[PDB]
Amino acid sequence: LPPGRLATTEDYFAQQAKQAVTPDVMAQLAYMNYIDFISPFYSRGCSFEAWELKHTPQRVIKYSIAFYAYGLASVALIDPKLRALAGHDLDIAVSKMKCKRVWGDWEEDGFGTDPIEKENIMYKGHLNLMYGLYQLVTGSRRYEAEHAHLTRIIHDEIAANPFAGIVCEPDNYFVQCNSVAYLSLWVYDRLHGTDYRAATRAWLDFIQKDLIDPERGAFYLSYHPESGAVKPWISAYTTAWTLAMVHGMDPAFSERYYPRFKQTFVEVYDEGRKARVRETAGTDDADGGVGLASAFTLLLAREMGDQQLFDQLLNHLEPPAKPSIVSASLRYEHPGSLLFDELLFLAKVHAGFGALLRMPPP
Amino acid sequence: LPPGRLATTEDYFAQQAKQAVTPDVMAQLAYMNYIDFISPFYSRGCSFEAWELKHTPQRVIKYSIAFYAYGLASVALIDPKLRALAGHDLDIAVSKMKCKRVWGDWEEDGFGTDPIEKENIMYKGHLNLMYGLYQLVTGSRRYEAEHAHLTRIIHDEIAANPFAGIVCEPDNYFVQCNSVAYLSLWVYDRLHGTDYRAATRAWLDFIQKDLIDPERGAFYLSYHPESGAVKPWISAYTTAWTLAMVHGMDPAFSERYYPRFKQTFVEVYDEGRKARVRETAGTDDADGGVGLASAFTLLLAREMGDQQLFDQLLNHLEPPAKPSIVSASLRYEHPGSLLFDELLFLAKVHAGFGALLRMPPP
Amino acid sequence: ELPPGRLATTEDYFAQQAKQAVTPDVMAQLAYMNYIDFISPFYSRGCSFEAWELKHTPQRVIKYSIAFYAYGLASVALIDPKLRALAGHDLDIAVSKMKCKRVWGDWEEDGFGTDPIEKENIMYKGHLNLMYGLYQLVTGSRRYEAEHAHLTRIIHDEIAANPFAGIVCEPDNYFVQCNSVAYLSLWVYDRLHGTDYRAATRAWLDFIQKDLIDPERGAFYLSYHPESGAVKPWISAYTTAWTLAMVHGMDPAFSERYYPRFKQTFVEVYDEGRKARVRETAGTDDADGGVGLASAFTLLLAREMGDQQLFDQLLNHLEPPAKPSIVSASLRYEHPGSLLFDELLFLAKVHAGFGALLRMPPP
Amino acid sequence: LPPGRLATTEDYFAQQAKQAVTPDVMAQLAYMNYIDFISPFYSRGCSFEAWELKHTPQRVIKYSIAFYAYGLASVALIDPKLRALAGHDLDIAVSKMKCKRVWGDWEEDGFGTDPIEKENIMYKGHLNLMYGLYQLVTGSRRYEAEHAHLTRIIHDEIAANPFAGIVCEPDNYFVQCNSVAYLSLWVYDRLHGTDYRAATRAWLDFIQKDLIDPERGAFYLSYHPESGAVKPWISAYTTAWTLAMVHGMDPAFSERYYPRFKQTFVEVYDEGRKARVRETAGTDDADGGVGLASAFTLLLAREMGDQQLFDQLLNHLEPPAKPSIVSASLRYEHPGSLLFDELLFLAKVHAGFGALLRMPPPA
Amino acid sequence: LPPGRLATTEDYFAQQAKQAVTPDVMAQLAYMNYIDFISPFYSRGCSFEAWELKHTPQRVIKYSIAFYAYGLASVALIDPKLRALAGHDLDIAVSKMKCKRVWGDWEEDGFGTDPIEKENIMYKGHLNLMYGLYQLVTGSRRYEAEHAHLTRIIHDEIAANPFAGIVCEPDNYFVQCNSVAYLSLWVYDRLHGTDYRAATRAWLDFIQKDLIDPERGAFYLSYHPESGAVKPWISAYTTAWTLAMVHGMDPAFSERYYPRFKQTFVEVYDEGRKARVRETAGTDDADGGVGLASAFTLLLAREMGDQQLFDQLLNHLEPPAKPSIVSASLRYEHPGSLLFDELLFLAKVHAGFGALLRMPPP
Ligand SMILES: [Cl-]
Ligand SMILES: [Cl-]
Ligand SMILES: [Cl-]
Ligand SMILES: [Cl-]
Ligand SMILES: [Cl-]
Ligand SMILES: [Cl-]
Ligand SMILES: [K+]
Ligand SMILES: [K+]
Ligand SMILES: [K+]
Ligand SMILES: [K+]
Repeated sequence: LPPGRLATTEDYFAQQAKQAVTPDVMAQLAYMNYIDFISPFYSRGCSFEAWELKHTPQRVIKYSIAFYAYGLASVALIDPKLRALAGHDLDIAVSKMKCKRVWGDWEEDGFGTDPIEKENIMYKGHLNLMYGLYQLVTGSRRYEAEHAHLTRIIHDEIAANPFAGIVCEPDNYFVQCNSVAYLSLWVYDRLHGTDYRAATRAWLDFIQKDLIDPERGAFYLSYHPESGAVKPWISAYTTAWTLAMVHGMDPAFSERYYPRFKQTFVEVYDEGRKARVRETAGTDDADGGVGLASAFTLLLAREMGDQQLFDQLLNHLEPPAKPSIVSASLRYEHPGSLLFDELLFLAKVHAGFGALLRMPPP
Repeated sequence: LPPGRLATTEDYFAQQAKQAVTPDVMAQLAYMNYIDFISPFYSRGCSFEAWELKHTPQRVIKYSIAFYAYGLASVALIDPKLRALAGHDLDIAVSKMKCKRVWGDWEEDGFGTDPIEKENIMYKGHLNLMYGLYQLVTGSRRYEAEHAHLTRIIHDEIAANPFAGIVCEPDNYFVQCNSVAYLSLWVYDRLHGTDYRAATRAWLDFIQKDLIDPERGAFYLSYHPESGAVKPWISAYTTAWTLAMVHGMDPAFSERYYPRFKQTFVEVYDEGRKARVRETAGTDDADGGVGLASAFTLLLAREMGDQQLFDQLLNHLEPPAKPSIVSASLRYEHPGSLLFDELLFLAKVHAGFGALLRMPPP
Repeated sequence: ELPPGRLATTEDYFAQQAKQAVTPDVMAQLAYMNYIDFISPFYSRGCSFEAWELKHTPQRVIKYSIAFYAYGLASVALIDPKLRALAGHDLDIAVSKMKCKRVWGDWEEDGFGTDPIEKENIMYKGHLNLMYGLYQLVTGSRRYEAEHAHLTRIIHDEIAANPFAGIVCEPDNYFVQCNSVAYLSLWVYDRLHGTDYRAATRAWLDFIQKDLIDPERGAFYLSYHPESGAVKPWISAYTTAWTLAMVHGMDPAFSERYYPRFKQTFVEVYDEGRKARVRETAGTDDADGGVGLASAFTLLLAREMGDQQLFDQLLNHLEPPAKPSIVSASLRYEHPGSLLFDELLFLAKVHAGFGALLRMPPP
Repeated sequence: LPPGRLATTEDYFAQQAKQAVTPDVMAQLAYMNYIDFISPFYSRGCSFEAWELKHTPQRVIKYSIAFYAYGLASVALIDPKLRALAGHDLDIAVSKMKCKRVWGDWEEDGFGTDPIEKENIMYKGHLNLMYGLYQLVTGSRRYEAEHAHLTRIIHDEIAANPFAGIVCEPDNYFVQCNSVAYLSLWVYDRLHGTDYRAATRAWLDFIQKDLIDPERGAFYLSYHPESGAVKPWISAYTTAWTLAMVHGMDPAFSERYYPRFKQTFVEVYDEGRKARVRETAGTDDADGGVGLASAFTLLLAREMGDQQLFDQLLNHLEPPAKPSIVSASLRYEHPGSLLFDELLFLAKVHAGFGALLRMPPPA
Repeated sequence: LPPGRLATTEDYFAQQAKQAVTPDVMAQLAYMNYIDFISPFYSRGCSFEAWELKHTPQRVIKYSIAFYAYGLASVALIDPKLRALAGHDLDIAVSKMKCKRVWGDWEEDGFGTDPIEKENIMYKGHLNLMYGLYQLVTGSRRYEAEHAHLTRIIHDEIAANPFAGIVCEPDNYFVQCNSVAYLSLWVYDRLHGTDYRAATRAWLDFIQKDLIDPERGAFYLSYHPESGAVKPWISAYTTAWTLAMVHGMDPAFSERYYPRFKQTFVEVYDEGRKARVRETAGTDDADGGVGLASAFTLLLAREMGDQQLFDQLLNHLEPPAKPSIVSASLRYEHPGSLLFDELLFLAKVHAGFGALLRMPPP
């Protein structure tokens, strides 16, 4: 047990086998659920005090809710005794996800008054996946009508575009946001025996043709269909996220690029005990850009079963954040980045997006 | 004596026998009533400067008023010469309780424009108990029509639910919020010879199934009837509050669990002189969560006639709060928690909820 | 002899009316009130309150601040005939500002209604009514005559229709000091018009001497609450000082009776007789608790009762720590000790007695 | 050349004879005109960044613009090569003067939504005078209709009032504000051959009646028609401003009171090297009240051709304000008062209000 | 390589031959493009977080956007592999340029609700050049309709005025703002084969006879048609900007005045290694007024092929601003003026306004 760590990497990877979350993961669930009014998963309502206290920028809240929801789905898998709870939290996640505080930047930016009609795939992709994960966990048909509507919007929009996928802001295409949307199609198919996921092959072909540097195993920052532009910089956090979720749809894809990605962005240090991730090429700096390179790589390492890298990244990320457990509840005194406890939570419990996809009934 | 205590425990428990409140209680009543414009009970108006000066969060104001009200009800029982004053203050309590500042979080959260028509038992439970306590204290029929209306709302909603009781926010069930509502049914019955309280039996049975840990004498945090989830943490403040209220309706219920509760949560320290209460299991930390576990156990100790625990808790709670009496009015320089002077006032004077329920007329 | 931080002697203040001249520091207070464009409190009839913002007056207190200036001004007019025109001008501005929504708006914000004079709210409309009258008394102007008569009718009818003697402030809140202002306003109206609205005063003085006063301690209780019959069980010095002072203008024997009991209950002489402090309530040693105005209003009461020794003692307590200075012939205080500080010190230095204001010569 | 001074007094008084402004006056025109967006005369639009930067209070902006305008009118008279610039700036001045940022205090105070209809001579007096000076300087008829409209309003209001002149705020009469309005009438007559200025004799008679203290040669602060009150304090800045403008209409008037004014208010110090001005009587403090006594006396000294007092006042005002010229543009590090660079500019170029009236016609 | 410099002047002037931008220019494009939400060219929405982080005053945003855009047009000409990206960024520039946050000052100042209808050539001149440069780079007709509408407005307004050109604020005439407008006509003619540029000769004759001091090679500050007033100060930033753009339309004109301009305003110092520019005559102070003399003279030196002055100016401007490259992205610790990174960016890549006019079709 490394100094400033709460549990061993072995303990995290063993949770499914044990059918029990680690104590610190339980304490994170306590943070998420325990205290009236200010815990993030206290209420269905449009109250965002937990995110206010964390100083989460408005635009980041949707992702915060999304990654919490994904971690919750894995908890449901790990411990049957917490599955009812995880499902309750997922219900709340979907409710909050639909509040105007969360999706409102779309309207404020001038893009329209409806966040799902088109193009907000950074938002509606996550929402569609959450609809799905909720139903897999709980078997409830509470959101089935909305799930169907949103899934058709997504499929149709994919089908109509000359490129494979959907944009975020108009004329902005992000490979990582698309992989949420496609993953959500796989989940809808599992629930209903449909074949929306058929679109995935063209998408995987497309992103491999111009959006990736195959040699370095890294995706370019973004693509912009009307100009044809592919932004010249490769992005680690973008690649880590995308490979993690693609791994749940096409494992050979991610297994192909994963060791090249590591070669390109990952800096092991401190005699092998720790690792840092560079955000782009031509630099020595770790976690530039949005600062999420190391955290998303922590999730990718978990998805790929790479326990050594996971242990290395966590040894870098968690200790300076200064974790403590007070009254059986987890706090970080110095969160190192945006989405910090969210991504650390997700990575600690992540069962694989492939496993989430094929979740047992009840 | 101890140091920073204002009166002995024997003195607080003797108030009803002596038909006189202690001087620190009178000094608390002065804080509540004395200074123009800024004392809590200055006018029926929708002005909350007293609460602004205390930095009371908006969501907590409804509870502050309610617990002031319950304490004033006992004051009425203790000293006949103060019963008119207590009744006046209860009249102001009810009026302020109905101000949008107090219940407006229900509408801001997106739950509805009307705070009593469905759910929201956290608010309308207290309001209905207050309607009844005002009438018991004063004999006045000023709110009788509103009282009948809300009592029937609560009665109908109980009858209509598959689970025993009523939710607060949609799909959030709390045992302590329900105990207020049921107790309000008993008060209505006492005033009108009705039998709304018959529903209590089913409620007491229900909360003793999945909502309690019978051996530890501790309730779980909450229940969520849509998903069936019971949140896996036991909660001291929740249990102390619930047992205190239930003791006025089914004393054997509370008498049965009270010693186990103490075993579970209460830490005696300083060679028997003091006591502090853990909020949940699996920690050594006292007063986590909302931080009210000791303050509510103080009220419970009073309700159960446990003078030893009362004394121990007050020695923990009151001295670090640095009480002073300036111009015959009580102030605490460092309130240790939310609802601090409200809960200490209430505990000091509390005659027992059964006694309040059987209050003789004016 | 002039105490160490004082601006003028007590003898000088009590002599002003005799010499027909305000003291220099009273004149400098009037400069503060009138001199500097835009920010002086009596600069214009407009609904600007920058003077009060610069003083950090809380909103609910502005009406009282305006009212107590007005009462001081009425005495300046009685003291110095050359300043009577000025005094009347400031009273004109006081009435105008009194009617601005910034001043009475708390009534609507507390949910009590959109019209501040229609019913109740005697804490506001009592003062307004007295000010209407003092204005016409001082100036002879009939500018506010129509609304003066209208409000006097409101107050008269409200008193007639209430089971208890008087009128509430907030609904179900009855305050003896606020009522004293309203009744006095009826005396002023009668002085102006020869009428007999003041006839209700007898029943009121009988009422408040029942459950509202502790006759032995010469002190009023905090408040009365008619729907429950409650009388708050604390006696209040500022309440009593203010009430006795204004009642002395209508029934001087009432205040003669309770004044020495009041002093025994509340007043603490200290510093070898040189100073005095006023305790706000019973059962405490602490001075000026509660609203913090006990000493300030007793200062007014001492003036009204001609008690120069007590006046001198309180002013020695109140004025020096506040550090008065005169800059460019205008008075400032560096550390005002309480709300309404320069208002009440001004009023007490010029106060001619409410009875004498009633007998003010015509023009 | 004293330290902290930019040019000699001789240099300022010689500008007109030499047909050129001094270099510091040019540097001041640069501050006024040079920098995109933030210079005060950059744009005709309703932008007030320059005044925000100087922390000009909203109520004072109208006087700032106006005093700039009066100085620009003298620049036109001093230097024919700057007359086009001067006129362009005066165009902008009139245009900004009409923005709601500038006159809106009239509506906020609750005095009405139209700032020229009645009263408010503090605002529309300067506006009318500016309309006039703009047209004297440029010959442009851009504002003729508005100018004629306002001039009739002002004329009809004077004709209708019992007192000679027009109030500012309701029931507030100020002589200095009236002096601008009357001067604006002289300018209108000079442009149009009319005789609106005929009302000046009645006005000069009236202000000499109860508004002035003959011995001290000083006006009282203000007059209030309703109560008849005349505020009992004399004001230096009020007198300086008024005597300067009246000197343009009736020089014997200002000549009669000027030496009296100086004995009352002006303190020469530093062995005759400096002077400063007291704001009211019975104080030794200089520049109390609004703090403009010295700055306006500087203008008065110029108007009266009193080079010695001008030099003394400027030695008092300019050095501690730390003038520097950076990139050919004037800045003061520590302006000692409101309207500081406006009033120093105006005093440094002022050709006399009488000379402004007799301006040679436009091409 | 001088101390504090990122690249040699040789390197900047060689970019077009190498068909590659220097690494620091690429790091500037990263600042403009890389980080989600906060980079200035992230999306075409009406969000200006980038400029809020820079504390760009509102009135200055439009020139920021315009000078970025001109910079991007030269990137497109320099590096074919970056032309698609340059096109995408220009699309975003035009989009944000039309946002009310950018032109709104026109309405707030009381000048009207329509920012292009009449006057305001300071805004719509830049907009019109940007329309054309966008279409030159991309070939897209996305804005062609509004380009034609605005070009006609400018054309009709020039034809209707007694003086040659168009005012900014009513009655305010600026030679630099007019120069942008005339250049925009040349760009429109290149795209459509029209002859709008014919009005240029009358403009050049007029500004040369009336608004320039031929001896000093310097334009006066501004002209005011109604009063006939010409502000009596000459302005370096005004002149540097105007000669730079005129050089794209009439190279002989600017060549005539350029050596005189430098004589008047440019101070060489530090043994010929640095230079700084006085904003006006009769002073020794450099960069007074708007503080842009040196930065615009840097652009002008680039336009005129003057590598010596370019190097001297850049040695003055860049080192005290303390450039650094973090995570392959350029940041200045201490920008010495408004529009700082925009104008250094533009000067470093600027291929000449004449070269832009002759841009190959893609
Ligand atoms: Cl946390
Ligand atoms: Cl105690
Ligand atoms: Cl308290
Ligand atoms: Cl004061
Ligand atoms: Cl300045
Ligand atoms: Cl930068
Ligand atoms: K609760
Ligand atoms: K009161
Ligand atoms: K004035
Ligand atoms: K410009």
